[PDB]
Amino acid sequence: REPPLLPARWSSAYVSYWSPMLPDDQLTSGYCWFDYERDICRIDGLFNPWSERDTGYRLWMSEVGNAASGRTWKQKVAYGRERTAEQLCERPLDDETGPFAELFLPRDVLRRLGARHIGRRVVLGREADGWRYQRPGKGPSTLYLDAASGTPLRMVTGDEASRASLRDFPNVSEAEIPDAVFAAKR
Amino acid sequence: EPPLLPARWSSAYVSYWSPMLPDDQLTSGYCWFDYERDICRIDGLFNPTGYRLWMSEVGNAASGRTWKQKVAYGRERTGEQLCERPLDDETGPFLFLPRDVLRRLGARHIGRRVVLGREADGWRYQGPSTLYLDAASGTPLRMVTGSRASLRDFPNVSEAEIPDAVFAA
Repeated sequence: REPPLLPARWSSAYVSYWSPMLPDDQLTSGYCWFDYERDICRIDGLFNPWSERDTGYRLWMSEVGNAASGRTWKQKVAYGRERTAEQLCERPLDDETGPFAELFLPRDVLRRLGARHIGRRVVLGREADGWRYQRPGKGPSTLYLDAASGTPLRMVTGDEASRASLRDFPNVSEAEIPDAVFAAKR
Repeated sequence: EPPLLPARWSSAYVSYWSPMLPDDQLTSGYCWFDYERDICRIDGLFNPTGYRLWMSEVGNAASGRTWKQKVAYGRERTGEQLCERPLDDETGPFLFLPRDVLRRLGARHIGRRVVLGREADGWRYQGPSTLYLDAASGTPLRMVTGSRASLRDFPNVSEAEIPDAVFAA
């Protein structure tokens, strides 16, 4: 009845997409690391969603967001289409730094946002508890955790019946994350 | 002689095609290579039926076997939705980049090309395939396999120790 905490540290491959899948929508993958003891996270992957229309390229990014220091660092690579007898050409962008307020998935998100248990469902071939909460003024979210281990399996941001982003975590590990993962330098 | 690859390295990767056809996918994931343990791992949407495949592969050259965890993402109509379905784990015969490729396959130093903002030594060797190494640190920057070719870029190689748990599968 009181939602659980997320694991103290976890990392996983992720798969990121949308419901419904609209023509422009992308299905992407990457890897992410969350260390709530250090209060730092890292996400590496093609950014989803990313407007190629507005920018002229598709972005690959590695972001290290340190909520303890309140700073983020982003390594960025642009992949643009070049008309040729068509090619993709990589173009590194400047690293970007700036402020960082909180981790993308806070360890206590279900407790602090008042999540309710919506039941159990099969997610990624596993028995999962579904925890539904409101992001105030923003919309609903549902986080699916493995029923036995309590590790994240699927984050749904929005409602699947109208428009939601989905992120799946197929191989969560609670192993120690070495300092170097969070070094925040290419 | 050509250089050896780093004893251990891991990196995000971005995979695509040259030329990029309209139905070609741009994908990303993460990979780890530890040649002392003779093992590698690669996690991402597979590049290149009714589904797109995410896979984590742990390829063990000390044993001669690869292990694959697989999740299928198929399209279903209702509009269109992805339907996630795990598949059986799979094993078979079996590194995608061995440590000694350049010196074992008599690679030829073509000039320095700038790859991912870095001066890169191009080493071409026997379709065919070609490996670009950072000319300073010796770390992989781009692998070109194959007039169609698969490209895989490595924007943030780290040479840090890789924990056992990474390869535990």
